[PDB]
Amino acid sequence: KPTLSDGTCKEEFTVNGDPVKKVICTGPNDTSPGSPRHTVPQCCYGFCIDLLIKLARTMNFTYEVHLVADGKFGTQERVNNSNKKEWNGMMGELLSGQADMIVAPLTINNERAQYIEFSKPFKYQGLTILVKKEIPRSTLDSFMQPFQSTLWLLVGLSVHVVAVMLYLLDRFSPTLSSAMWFSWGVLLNSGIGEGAPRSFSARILGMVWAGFAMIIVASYTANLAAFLVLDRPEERITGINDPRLRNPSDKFIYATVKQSSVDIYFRRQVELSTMYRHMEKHNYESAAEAIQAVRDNKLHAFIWDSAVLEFEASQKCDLVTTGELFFRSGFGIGMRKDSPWKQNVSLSILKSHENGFMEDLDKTWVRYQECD
Amino acid sequence: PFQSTLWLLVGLSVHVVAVMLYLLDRFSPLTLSSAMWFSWGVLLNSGIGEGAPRSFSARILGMVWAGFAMIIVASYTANLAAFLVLDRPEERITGINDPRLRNPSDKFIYATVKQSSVDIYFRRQVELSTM
Amino acid sequence: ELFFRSGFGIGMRKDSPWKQNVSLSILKSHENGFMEDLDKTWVRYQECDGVFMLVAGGIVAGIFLIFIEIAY
Amino acid sequence: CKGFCIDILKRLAHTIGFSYDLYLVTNGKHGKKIDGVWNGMIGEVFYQRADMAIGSLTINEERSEIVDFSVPFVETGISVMVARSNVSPSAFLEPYSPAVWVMMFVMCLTVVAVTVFIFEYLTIGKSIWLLWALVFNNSVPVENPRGTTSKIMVLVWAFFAVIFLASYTANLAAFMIQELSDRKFQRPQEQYPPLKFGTVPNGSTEKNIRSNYPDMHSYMVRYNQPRVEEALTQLKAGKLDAFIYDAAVLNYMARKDEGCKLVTIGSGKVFATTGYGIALHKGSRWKRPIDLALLQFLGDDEIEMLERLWLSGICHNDLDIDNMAGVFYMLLVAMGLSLLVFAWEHLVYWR
Amino acid sequence: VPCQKRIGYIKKCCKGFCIDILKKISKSVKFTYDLYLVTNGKHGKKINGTWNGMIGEVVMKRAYMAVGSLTINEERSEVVDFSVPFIETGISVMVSRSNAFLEPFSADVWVMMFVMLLIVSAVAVFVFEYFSFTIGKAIWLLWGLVFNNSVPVQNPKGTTSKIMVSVWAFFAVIFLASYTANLAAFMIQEEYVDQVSGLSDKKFQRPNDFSPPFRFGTVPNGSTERNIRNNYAEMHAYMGKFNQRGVDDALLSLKTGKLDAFIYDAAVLNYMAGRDEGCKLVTIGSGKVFASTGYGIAIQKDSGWKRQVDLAILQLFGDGEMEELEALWLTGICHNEQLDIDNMAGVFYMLGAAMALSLITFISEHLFYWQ
Ligand SMILES: O=C(O)CC(F)(F)C(=O)N1N[C@@H](c2c(-c3ccc(Cl)cc3)c3ccccc3[nH]c2=O)C[C@H]1c1ccc(Cl)cc1
Ligand SMILES: *[C@@H]1O[C@H](CO)[C@@H](O[C@@H]2O[C@H](CO)[C@@H](O)[C@H](O)[C@H]2NC(C)=O)[C@H](O)[C@H]1NC(C)=O
Ligand SMILES: *[C@@H]1O[C@H](CO)[C@@H](O)[C@H](O)[C@H]1NC(C)=O
Ligand SMILES: *[C@@H]1O[C@H](CO)[C@@H](O)[C@H](O)[C@H]1NC(C)=O
Ligand SMILES: *[C@@H]1O[C@H](CO)[C@@H](O)[C@H](O)[C@H]1NC(C)=O
Ligand SMILES: N[C@@H](CCC(=O)O)C(=O)O
Ligand SMILES: N[C@@H](CCC(=O)O)C(=O)O
Repeated sequence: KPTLSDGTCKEEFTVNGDPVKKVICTGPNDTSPGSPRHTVPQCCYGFCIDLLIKLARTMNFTYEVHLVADGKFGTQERVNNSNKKEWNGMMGELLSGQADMIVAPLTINNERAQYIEFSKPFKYQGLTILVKKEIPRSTLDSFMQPFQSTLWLLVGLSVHVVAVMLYLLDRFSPTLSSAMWFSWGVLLNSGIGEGAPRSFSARILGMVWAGFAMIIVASYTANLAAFLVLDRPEERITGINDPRLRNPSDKFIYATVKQSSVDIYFRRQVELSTMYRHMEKHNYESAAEAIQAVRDNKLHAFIWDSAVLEFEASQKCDLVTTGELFFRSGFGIGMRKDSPWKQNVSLSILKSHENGFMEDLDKTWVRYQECD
Repeated sequence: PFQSTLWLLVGLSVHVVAVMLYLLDRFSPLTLSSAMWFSWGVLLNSGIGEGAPRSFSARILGMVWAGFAMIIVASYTANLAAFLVLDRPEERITGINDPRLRNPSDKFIYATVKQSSVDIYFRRQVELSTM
Repeated sequence: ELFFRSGFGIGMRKDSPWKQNVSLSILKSHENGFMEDLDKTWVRYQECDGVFMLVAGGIVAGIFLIFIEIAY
Repeated sequence: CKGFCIDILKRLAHTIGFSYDLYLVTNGKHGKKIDGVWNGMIGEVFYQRADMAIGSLTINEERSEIVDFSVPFVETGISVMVARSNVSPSAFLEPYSPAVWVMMFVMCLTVVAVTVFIFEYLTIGKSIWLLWALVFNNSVPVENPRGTTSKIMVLVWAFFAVIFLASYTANLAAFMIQELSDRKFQRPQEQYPPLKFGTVPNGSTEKNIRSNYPDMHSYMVRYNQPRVEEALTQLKAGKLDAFIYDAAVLNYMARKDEGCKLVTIGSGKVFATTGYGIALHKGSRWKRPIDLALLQFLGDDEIEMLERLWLSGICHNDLDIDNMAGVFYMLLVAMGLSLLVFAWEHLVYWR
Repeated sequence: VPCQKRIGYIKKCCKGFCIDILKKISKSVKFTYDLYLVTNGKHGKKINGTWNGMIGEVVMKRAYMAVGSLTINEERSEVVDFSVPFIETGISVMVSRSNAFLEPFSADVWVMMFVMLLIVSAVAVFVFEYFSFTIGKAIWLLWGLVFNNSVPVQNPKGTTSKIMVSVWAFFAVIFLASYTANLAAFMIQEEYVDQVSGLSDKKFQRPNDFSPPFRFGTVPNGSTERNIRNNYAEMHAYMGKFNQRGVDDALLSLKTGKLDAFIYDAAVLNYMAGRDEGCKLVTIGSGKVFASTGYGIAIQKDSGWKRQVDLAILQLFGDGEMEELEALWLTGICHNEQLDIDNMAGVFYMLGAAMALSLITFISEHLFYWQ
């Protein structure tokens, strides 16, 4: 968040009144790739910041948090302008010397493990899929909606034919308007009807009519029950292995975050470079705008860690995640090789899990249970 | 989907309310025979019975008295509806690459024809050696 | 769902001189409708081809109630 | 170049071991006889210009005479494709078939005589009138007995009726919880309209359909769609309604279209069922090393996995007017049933 | 793989998920193995300064490695080293499965027909007033029409007087049919009431003074019990009575009724839940881990293989090999997805309350003329 007019950047209280802990966070502002970058002091807070403060007090070291020059994670990025390759982003900064510790969501994989250590993960997670949620409207129906409206005039005509000849046979063999009260009343199941038939032909006809009475209302009860049961678009992308992903159809567009770990995962695989070869052109500079693009119906699917996507889906009730996790690897504090802080840092994380400390962080920074 | 003890409370409810309704009108400024004639039927929704509530206190009796059925008659329609939603996993019809096939503990004990080719197929498949 | 798709066949020794003849005859009777005729004739169709019971007691109970009502 | 057949070729070279160069054929399509000369994928293997012909080749009788095919690995026949038609019925709504119907009619018939008998102890017309009244929500003027025993027997009629009505909602609710005819086209223009159907007439599909049904082939010359997609678009536009081609391609095309609007005739109709294969040199002597290699991939998990990678498309197969107009058939017997009663009563006194 | 057992030696064979991982690593590290079962103790418990169990052999230079069911925690990291975890594990609780007229729909509906009570009453009197019963009797029929009952009541006459009530008649049947159809939907939308919310619930924290006490227990000599004995010491004292001897014997005691809770590992209870008859047992919270600590392979202190073994494990995740192992070995059968007294007792709560409303109206007659 941007700072205040003074050096400080405002204070506020949490749900229980505890003061949120913030640290000055210097870094570039107004990124806008293609424009000059200036360094303006800001302040950062959240999950990793709270954990970082705990380690500083325990092991008695001071710090000065600063952001990254380019908003990208690590990537090998082999180029022809150099001999073989050179690291870029956060990972390169750690090896250069400008950074001693890395505290941020950063997946543990093979490529980054050949040069840096990883301590132990805070939390375990995996990849998933984010898609646009279906129509919130339930398409709730009104009266005269179920069943054909035209044939309901036939039902209206059904009593018409019964009414006309009911008393027509009451004149020849043995008023016309005096018979429809019973005929109309019985289908109302009311007490208006009072004329008990006397002729055997009408007496039989009266009773066999009664069998026609209750079927529609019971059927209409079921038809109303049909309205509250049948609702299934069956639009659920099931896992990575769904055939829709394999074929690069143009009706849907797949995208991810540039230079992230998922980009490395797909490139390394010797088979998957058949769909994302077409989705490579459709990428993004960060995960903070792909959500907006999906919300604007310019995308169909997104691939990212379940730690972030699950939080976003809960907060805004316009997206629903689907699919299943298929690549599980927790985050972790990163540091250069032969660093002496590694043994102490790993023990504190393990000791924090048993103390229940991570439970407090989860319930004040992740879980909001909104619009469930 | 019924319980005798639960059927008892509804079954005995009519008897308790039938006697109470008749004796209530004595203090107003109902014979016992009528109380067992037009009260059993209405709760059962039957045309057997005669008479209508007469006293002002008797008039207010019918509100809850009538209100019994439609709030409970639909419940059975809901109560029966629960079971048709239940189909049981008896039609599990599980097959091909299922844990049921590779569950070697006295459940399915399925067999094939000796010699043949399916015996060769299982023998060749080293992943299903236990089966 | 099927998981081993492979047809049948007539078996014979390696040096059988009739192998080339037989394959052509099967492939010539497989398209002029002969296989359909055998399919329909033999394998195709071969068609396979408390409370309510207590109503007697209820009438007796009703008769017993009728007898009691008549007596009383 | 990549796909299904190429994947098999790459796998085959691993076990056997050789060097292969692809030689895409300039001449049109697979094969055809021009009275002495073979062309296409089979013309360049009979004339000793190649050693193998991999692709979507189909086994036949003329081809197998002059070349040696391998063991088939994909099924293929003859099929027709049509569009998608525009109810979920229940005749009388059939609660438990005409079994409970016999019970209620027989039960209600016997009680009327029984109830009439007990009235003499204390009515032919009153007993029958009230009995069918209460079981059908009354709503009719019916005599109410003043006795004690009579009122009890009538009373237990209602609670049986309503639970029957509640059960009469269950079966209708049951059906919705559980939750297509191609008799046409079976005629060579013998149908009332001018029927149109066409093929891509160069391959075995024409040759097989040219020998038998000669009259159909002569009429079919009016429709010679020289493509697969071009015939597809004309089919949707209503110009054509029947397309006859391979059953391993039409099925695939009808298994990836949007809206599930294209379903082949029947439920996977196949007529000849002559599988694919690999053409050889008739003297190549590579036939044996291929058969054992190919028969392995059909064994456990190899071939049964490739088809998931390539041919795995989606959009497969899956109250109206007659549902409520099922009891209408019983309305046609309403006035007729009552008409004969008057005639029967008229002859009672007259005769 | 051959699996030697000590104490004389009797040859046995070992297989499963852990063994499959072990042989895959040996094909990329270029080393062999001489597996042997641990005889004395199991899983380790530091007593009087000396260790035992599986971890008690790596410390005293007897195995140099240990692969199996090991939970990473701080007390073992100081003595022995651990590799990168390859599976998740926490701590959970296993329980059995359990055996309101306004609960369907909501209070929104019941504020509507109240208007119809006044509206229909005024309509009949207004029509009858013009042509010229009423409050005394006519209120009975129009409210009685709401309920399809055969009560013998008068039928008002009039060529047009009863025309509108016929129109008013079919409003009820479509209303009640709608009023009963939605009820079945709530049985489709039925939820699971559950009993507890986690280890921090009052029921777990209350040994006594909470009705018949909650019967929960576990098996000692493991990480799942030492963790409890360091934060909730007062709770661990009470649960000592309900101790078991193994997972299998304790599991069957749940069905009998002697126990109704089981605090154990969060990665082996899932297998029990997914491989039981009729899936009558479900974990609390649908797989809610509490103290997330994964598994791993324990290596001897200051071992050069540590840098190589963890790298190989991370290669398996990228190569997508772990999916086949878990699908083959760690897949269950069932998946988590009868009217009673308690549910319809609340229905009678208002009817019983509405019964008393008839008694108060009786005293109104006392002051009808006196006051
Ligand atoms: O002659 C007659 O009296 C007509 C009739 F009876 F022939 C008839 O209508 N039909 N016969 C069917 C049939 C054929 C076959 C396939 C295509 C055509 Cl064009 C002609 C025939 C077939 C072809 C090769 C090998 C086996 C076959 N087995 C079979 O059953 C198929 C069926 C048919 C279905 C759809 C269309 Cl659009 C047109 C005909
Ligand atoms: C990791 O923690 C241990 C235990 O606190 C640290 O060891 C202490 O180090 C300080 C100064 O380095 C000494 O004054 C203490 O006597 C040490 N205590 C013990 C028990 O050895 C260790 O220094 C920490 N790691 C690092 C890199 O500082
Ligand atoms: C059939 O077999 C005979 C003898 O094996 C052979 O001479 C002949 O060419 C074959 N084919 C035909 C069509 O007769
Ligand atoms: C069909 O084969 C003939 C054979 O010469 C060829 O001339 C013709 O172009 C082919 N049809 C199409 C559509 O290519
Ligand atoms: C746990 O350890 C104690 C102490 O060694 C021992 O008495 C007890 O038997 C052990 N538990 C089991 C189940 O063996
Ligand atoms: N796949 C077949 C289709 C046409 C035909 O039946 O010949 C082929 O090209 O040979
Ligand atoms: N692997 C864990 C599991 C504990 C248990 O199953 O009780 C340990 O030995 O500590």
